Amino acid sequence: IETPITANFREGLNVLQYFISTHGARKGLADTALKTANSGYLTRRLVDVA
Amino acid sequence: VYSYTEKKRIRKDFGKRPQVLDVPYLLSIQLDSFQKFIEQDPEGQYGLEAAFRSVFPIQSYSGNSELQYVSYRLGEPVFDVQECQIRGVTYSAPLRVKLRLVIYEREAPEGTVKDIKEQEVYMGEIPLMTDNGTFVINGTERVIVSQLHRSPGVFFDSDKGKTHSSGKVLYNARIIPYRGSWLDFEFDPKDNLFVRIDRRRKLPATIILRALNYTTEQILDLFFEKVIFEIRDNKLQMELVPERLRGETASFDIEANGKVYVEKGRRITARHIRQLEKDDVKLIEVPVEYIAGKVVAKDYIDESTGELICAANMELSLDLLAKLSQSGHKRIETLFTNDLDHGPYISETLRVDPTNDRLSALVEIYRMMRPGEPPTREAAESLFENLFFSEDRYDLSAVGRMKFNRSLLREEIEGSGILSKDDIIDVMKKLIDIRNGKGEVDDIDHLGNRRIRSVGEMAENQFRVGLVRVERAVKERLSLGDLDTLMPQDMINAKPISAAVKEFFGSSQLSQFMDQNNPLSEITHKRRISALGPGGLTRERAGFEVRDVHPTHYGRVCPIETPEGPNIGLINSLSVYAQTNEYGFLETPYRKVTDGVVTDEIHYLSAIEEGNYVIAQANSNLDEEGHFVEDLVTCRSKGESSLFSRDQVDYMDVSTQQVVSVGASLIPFLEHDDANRALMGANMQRQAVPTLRADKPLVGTGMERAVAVDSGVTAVAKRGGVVQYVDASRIVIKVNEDEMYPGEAGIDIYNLTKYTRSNQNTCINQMPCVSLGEPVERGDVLADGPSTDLGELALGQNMRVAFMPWNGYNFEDSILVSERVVQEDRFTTIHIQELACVSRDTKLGPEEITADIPNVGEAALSKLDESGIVYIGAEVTGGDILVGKVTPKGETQLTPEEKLLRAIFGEKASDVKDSSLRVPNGVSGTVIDVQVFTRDGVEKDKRALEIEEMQLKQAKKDLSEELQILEAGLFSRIRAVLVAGGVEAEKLDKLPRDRWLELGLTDEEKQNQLEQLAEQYDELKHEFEKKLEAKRRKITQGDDLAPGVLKIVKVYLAVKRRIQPGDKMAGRHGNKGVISKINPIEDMPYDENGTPVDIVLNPLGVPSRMNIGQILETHLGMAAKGIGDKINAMLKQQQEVAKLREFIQRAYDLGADVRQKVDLSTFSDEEVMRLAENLRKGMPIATPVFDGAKEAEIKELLKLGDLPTSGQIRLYDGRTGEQFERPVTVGYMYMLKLNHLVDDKMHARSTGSYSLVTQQPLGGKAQFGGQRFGEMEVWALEAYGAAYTLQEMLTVKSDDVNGRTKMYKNIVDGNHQMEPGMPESFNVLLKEIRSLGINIELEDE
Amino acid sequence: RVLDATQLYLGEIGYSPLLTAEEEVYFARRALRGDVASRRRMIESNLRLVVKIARRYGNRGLALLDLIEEGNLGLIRAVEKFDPERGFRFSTYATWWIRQTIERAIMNQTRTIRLPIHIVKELNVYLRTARELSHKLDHEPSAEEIAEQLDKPVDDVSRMLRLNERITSVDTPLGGDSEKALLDILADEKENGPEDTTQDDDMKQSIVKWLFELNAKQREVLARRFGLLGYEAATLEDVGREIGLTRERVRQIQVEGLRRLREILQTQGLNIEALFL
Amino acid sequence: VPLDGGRFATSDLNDLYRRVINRNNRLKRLLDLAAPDIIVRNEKRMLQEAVDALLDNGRRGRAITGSNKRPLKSLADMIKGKQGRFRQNLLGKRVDYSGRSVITVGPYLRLHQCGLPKKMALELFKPFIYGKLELRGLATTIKAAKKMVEREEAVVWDILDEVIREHPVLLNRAPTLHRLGIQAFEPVLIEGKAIQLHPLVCAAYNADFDGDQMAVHVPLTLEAQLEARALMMSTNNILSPANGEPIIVPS
DNA sequence: CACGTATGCTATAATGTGAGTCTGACGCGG
DNA sequence: TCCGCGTCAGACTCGTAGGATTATAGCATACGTGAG
RNA sequence: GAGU
Ligand SMILES: Nc1ccn([C@@H]2O[C@H](COP(=O)(O)OP(=O)(O)OP(=O)(O)O)[C@@H](O)[C@H]2O)c(=O)n1
Ligand SMILES: [Mg+2]
Repeated sequence: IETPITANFREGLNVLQYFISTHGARKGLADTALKTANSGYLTRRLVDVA
Repeated sequence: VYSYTEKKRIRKDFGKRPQVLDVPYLLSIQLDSFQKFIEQDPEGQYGLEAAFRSVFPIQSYSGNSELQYVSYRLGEPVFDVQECQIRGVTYSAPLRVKLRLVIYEREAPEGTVKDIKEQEVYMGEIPLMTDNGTFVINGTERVIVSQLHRSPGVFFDSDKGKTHSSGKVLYNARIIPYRGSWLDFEFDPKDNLFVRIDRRRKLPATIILRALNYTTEQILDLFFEKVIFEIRDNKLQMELVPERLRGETASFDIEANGKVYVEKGRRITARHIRQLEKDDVKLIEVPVEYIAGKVVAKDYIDESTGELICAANMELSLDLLAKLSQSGHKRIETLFTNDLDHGPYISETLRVDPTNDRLSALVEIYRMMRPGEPPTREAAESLFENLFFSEDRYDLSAVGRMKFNRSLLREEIEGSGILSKDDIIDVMKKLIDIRNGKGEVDDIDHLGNRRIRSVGEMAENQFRVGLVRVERAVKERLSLGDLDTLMPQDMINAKPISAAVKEFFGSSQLSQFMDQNNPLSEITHKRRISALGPGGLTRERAGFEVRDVHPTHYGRVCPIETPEGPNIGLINSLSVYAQTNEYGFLETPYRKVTDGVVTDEIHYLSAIEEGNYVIAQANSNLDEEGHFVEDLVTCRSKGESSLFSRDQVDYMDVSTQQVVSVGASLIPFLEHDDANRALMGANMQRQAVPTLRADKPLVGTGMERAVAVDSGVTAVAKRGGVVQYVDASRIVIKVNEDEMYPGEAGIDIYNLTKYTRSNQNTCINQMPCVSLGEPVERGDVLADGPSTDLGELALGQNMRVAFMPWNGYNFEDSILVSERVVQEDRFTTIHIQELACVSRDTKLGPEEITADIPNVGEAALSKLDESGIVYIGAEVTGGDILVGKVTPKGETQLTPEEKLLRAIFGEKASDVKDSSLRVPNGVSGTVIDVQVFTRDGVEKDKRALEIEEMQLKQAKKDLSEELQILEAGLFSRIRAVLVAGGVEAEKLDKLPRDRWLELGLTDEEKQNQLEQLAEQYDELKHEFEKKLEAKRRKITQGDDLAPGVLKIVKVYLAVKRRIQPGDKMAGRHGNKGVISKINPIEDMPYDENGTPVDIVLNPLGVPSRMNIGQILETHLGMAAKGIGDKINAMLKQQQEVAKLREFIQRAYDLGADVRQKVDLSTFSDEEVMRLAENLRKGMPIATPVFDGAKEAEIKELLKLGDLPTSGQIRLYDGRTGEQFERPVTVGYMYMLKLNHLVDDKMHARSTGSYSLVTQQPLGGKAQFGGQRFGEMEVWALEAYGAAYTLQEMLTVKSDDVNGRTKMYKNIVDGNHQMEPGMPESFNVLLKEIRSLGINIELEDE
Repeated sequence: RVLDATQLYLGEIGYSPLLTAEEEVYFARRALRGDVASRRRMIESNLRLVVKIARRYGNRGLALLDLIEEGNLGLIRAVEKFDPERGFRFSTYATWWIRQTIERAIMNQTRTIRLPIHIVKELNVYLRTARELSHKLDHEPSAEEIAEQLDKPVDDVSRMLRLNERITSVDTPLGGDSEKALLDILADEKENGPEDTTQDDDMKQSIVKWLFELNAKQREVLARRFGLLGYEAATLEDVGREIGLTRERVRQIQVEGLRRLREILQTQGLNIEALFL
Repeated sequence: VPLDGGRFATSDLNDLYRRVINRNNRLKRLLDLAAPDIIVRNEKRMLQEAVDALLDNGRRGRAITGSNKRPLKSLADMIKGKQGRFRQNLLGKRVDYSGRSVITVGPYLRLHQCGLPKKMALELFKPFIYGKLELRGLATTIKAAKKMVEREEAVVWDILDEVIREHPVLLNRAPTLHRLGIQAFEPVLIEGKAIQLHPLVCAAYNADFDGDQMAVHVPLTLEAQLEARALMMSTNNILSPANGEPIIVPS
């Protein structure tokens, strides 16, 4: 994102900085649910081969 | 100006931004939507009216007979919600519909003068929504969740690469109706326009125009701009339009008049263009060579022969030009196609098009959908017309037509549901415009293109399906039967419609058990939006783009509330102020800014409307009753945010809260919390189990009260007035004359729901808030629901918390709790569990519910009474029998041992088994209630009969007290009317009230009032009779159960669960923990004052977590309690009302720029001491979301409590007595006990039952299951050495049948030897491969 | 790319001749006399009729093709038992046969547990009655309400509606997603847990030791009656076949063996301990 | 099989076998009847469709939908998928003498120990109790031993304490990414329902006590006990098998 | 002989069908 | 080489619920086994 | 629907 969050958690984000934070946060969480699968699928391909 | 229930306890507000609009009804969506479905509208096609007019009138295939719809009516519900929940039936109203069978003569042309038969037929019961927003389906409370789908209309999208490593952007249009086949247009790498009907095989786009009767020349005139070529004398000339060239390179020397403008081989800039245009250039001489390649527009023929020299859309040559000249044509219309802006797409698509005329095109379309089947002309016209041009099979809907027309830049919103020939061409035009470079692609994730379908739309659709199934049956029977004997009801079946609707409200994915852990869980569940289920996305289909936060989500959807799971991003909580537009798009309130001054005029803007205006931020500073303080205001438009001047500003955010959803709004210092942690915080608040004592939150936001009231779990006063009678069961209020209607008796009765089972087997208990003889207004809380304090929402319990390590007892989020928490029964929770015992009828014979049970101790039978049912109040533990049941065991061929054993004790107890319902193992509770459902013909149990005696007499008492309080209240009014113009005070009281039918006065308005009160008295007199007969009938009524089932006994256990190691606890900043140890009071860190801390949480689970909200909550919580401790001290010493008033006013009016004013004074002394008594257990404070308390305000509040500004205190170790070496942060964190109790998690198994085919042990604690030893877990043993441990796990522990028993015997024999075998799964695998016809043999050594 | 079994077959039927009245008469007379071609042409020409009724008989049990084939069986019997001497048309007579064979097949094949036509026909009347009740009673028919209308036994109505209960798939995963199939919930019931099987082992082993703990003439009479040591479980009177040959002395000695064994269970530590069991 | 409700429940293979038999027998009939060839052909197509559905449904085009609309599970489907029989019932399984519960800290423990709830351990070591009970002659037989455990008699606790002595138990956490996701410990009987885990091994399990749970498994044979104590013991698996640096370290 | 189950015949003429779509990455075959 | 088709899609946990959905003619002789 |  081109606009960074200037504030910190002690300061408190404003509505716009918090809404902008959301994107990164949720992509992180979705990444753990969905990508774990490809990581894990690689473990399993490796194990079968060796 | 504060309400009565707020006078009892006021929350201090640190908010500074005045709320111009209050939080709306939160369960608006469910109620409005379903209300539209059942709502009787003559015109406005909504729910049923629409459904009937859409399908009906249904006319026969012969055309003699037709069935037409008149009107419908819902019968009143057979059973109330209560009886439905107990009995396990759907709460529904019978649907009775008036229908008219009209018949035509075949001999007369269309003579309707034969037979008109009109009757009211039953078509199903429709489930009704409760006033709360729920449906009771088979005695279970369920909520149907709104859906989010792609809006009907048009969408222009584009594969951004994907296909062809060429990397070509292929543009496409998709026309999506509400009902019908999809119409796709798409480009090919070679720039040929294609049509996919119903995403079938590809066809050239021009073919569809031929089907709509377009000649070749007409098609070209539609997409292409024409160019005129005049052939004068011998030189070639063409009619020039000054711009057309524009950004082209001049291929010839362009000479105008006599003078050369362009140089040959140079690019024509803006100067050349304006020079040519101003000179008025209309002819330019050109070389003959330039036309080689130009496309002719029309058919040009030789006027002499009358044969076609060149067909339309044909590439010209030097020789065709020559032939054209000599024939006698000195004007040639050619197509304009200059790459770049004007592409020849349709020109090239016509050359790919194999079809010629209309018929040839219709045949090819027909052959695509129905490949093989020979064409007929009638068939191809019928099919094509029935695709997109039939009113019955195609319907864009109002929203489809509206979004369609706006996408094609029309003026008119409303129009036909069927596609016009002009529609299709306009869509193709826009597609091609987008390919050229003028015009843009629509965004699918944009909320302007995602529409909301709540309940009523969805009930409507299922109901239409039911009608369609019926239409086939009806039309079929109208044609076959004689018309005159046959009435309409023998043709209609109710079972199809009932089945369609039953499947929606019961089988559907969106119909789910209400999440009833707590009020917030319920309210948030009912405002859920799901992109999943039918007509939506799938988890497989769902990408990464849809899931992420879209810019338009601002003010409409919560960015921070979504399941952390596979459903991440598909399920969305609605924002606070968000609402559905008439078409079903989401919209958000905004304050209109006029001439720089910010009005209170409020406009709800849709996703698409929002893009157009510049909207200032809510935090933007307004200047005292006019414009913005600051010159450059921070605003957002075109979906992006920056500084603007004041004159540019159009609008502003209504509240700072409108971005956030309900659940996240309840998080105090959200502003200081990481969005991830905050998400799980809002998610865990829904998991909070209500404790025995519902404790308010010290650090709140203000949404607390809104949520408790709107949830419906609280009893709220409609009429108000003074409370006549409180009871732990009921509240009767006497209404005030100003709201009290003069017709019916003005006494409201709210019956409170006592200790009832939830869907999650939590406890639902309503307690009375108000005292006897308390004055109340409309919208005051009369009784608290389960997790609500005086009107506010109370999900858990606030506690003295200290952040510091203990001896590893708070290692990784592990929680150290004081024994005092357990003693005070805080986080003690009530679980009401419902166990059923079913008496079925088997092939051998009916099962008996006698106390007479073979082989049972007197200890066990002590607790069962005559019928075989446990007593009310009886404490029970695992293995105790609750309802005794025995099953007929026919052909009981015993093993010789059993013959001997049954001979020894002589306890033959006959041919009967033991199938008794007994308490599940390890669960232990008190029986609170028992219910018996019997069939109608079967003779009642003695216990069932005494239950009905109680219900009958209790019913009689209830109704009797109704008529008595209503008659007393009614004559109390007649007494006041009679005094009006007839003083008889003492004289009227002496004669009996029963002989007051004679009493009147002179004929005025007051005599008419006496008549109203007398007609009501008698109305109530008969009403009481028919009510009592209804009650008596329902109590005697025998219930229709499942086939096979003779009777059912439901036992309700009340379990008190204590907090204990393993139990899961969390805060509201997503901060979880499992309790590790309960520390003795002596051991816990204590203050200088000697007061021990309740909970010891680990410091190290904060800076990494980046939820700083919990620390601010703790500092403010201590400050809140600081002031509560001062008020507690002043109340203990009585002191002066004047002095308390002083301190409390200085306290409420502390904050730097506090919005909330509290001019204490007006409070009467009695109101002030009731208020202080509530403020004593800590002054409750509200920190709005994004407009919360500042650090400096919290430190200022701490100084008012004489607590430290650091909010760190000196602590002493309970064990040693020595001080901790540095100050520790202590304060009050509001904590929640989640549903995840170790009591219902801990599971262990040695040996148990085994699976049917695979012979492996079952899964799950309910089935007494072994833990699954998965591939992952196997590999671990493989990495190690552990070969015997692995084989064990594969063989004697799972399948190996012989092996497991043999090794069990060895382990009791103490041999610890395996003796392995063959896992039964493998034997099956072999059989399954041989079933495929593959010989798979074991080859021996 | 015509791959579909159905569309291929319907293509083949369309490619047939349509028969007239005089043509039906000529072929029908030849057909009954036993013409090969006449039978084939009458069948092939009237396949369209099967389909028209077969298309209006779907979504009830079998598939369109399935109903089309069984319907064709009706056509064959129709051609076999057609009377061309009667002036009345073939289409009219065939319709009966096609509907008969389709319905009969739909009543048998559809239901996994095969239900007899006798019960199915009774069921029909119960359900038709339920429909008329439902139209007037806004609620649904009770078993007793249906029984009242047909003047029949409540128990008989209940047995019938129980047989209506259609079968649940074991292999189908239930929890909305394909999570756990019903198979893996449902345990092998006939099969005892190893705990229960081992308990029987302990009892059976103790008995052998208990037979060599009493009297020689007390374990011989007691064991061979119950069929513990012997081959057949005899009665007090039947123990006379061996050597006992008594009725009173067998009954005194049977109970004498059990009385001394009751004290052997009171001393080892069972009796009332193993009475609950 | 009959469900409790009186209803029956069956495999979809039964529906596919019934398809095949009906059409095959109808083909026998139409051959006995000398049917015209168009109809014979239709029946032969339908027969091949039914067998192909029975072997592998969905490969030959549109799979045959049963009752819900879901395609019938065919023979090949029971072998093939991850869910088939290979991955589900054969390369990993459900296991006896297995339990689970929430984990919580045991900072008092030494590295080779773990807190095992009393009631959990009672159940997992049931055969081992039965065995010692009969060798002490406290239990006359197995059913009496079972009833003594059911009654949870005071002498039974003393016997259970004696069995668990020097007997290793496997703790497992999902997901098991590497071998240290299973470790053996000597159990310590504890009052309460939560498993107590040694902090230093929390690293290998990636165990944080905010509600995580663990599987417990009992190595039965002498060989399995020895492989647990020697190879899989916490103390003996200090270094990561991935890199030289150890995993079991304070944090 | 009754009971349970099955194969039989009915005669106005009627004779052509009919869900859900959009995942994405890779590796061969036509 | 351009492009339709088929093959995968991480591991364990618990909780559910619905049984729901549906229609079919009626009656006489024939075929076959079981009970008294 | 939730659990990691
Ligand atoms: N969907 C999930 C969630 C969690 N886990 C496992 O559970 C662990 C803990 O998950 P979580 O509690 O969400 O993360 P922590 O790192 O403990 O952070 P916190 O609890 O503070 O949020 C992860 O490391 C992972 O091994 C998983 O496999 N799949
Ligand atoms: Mg965790």
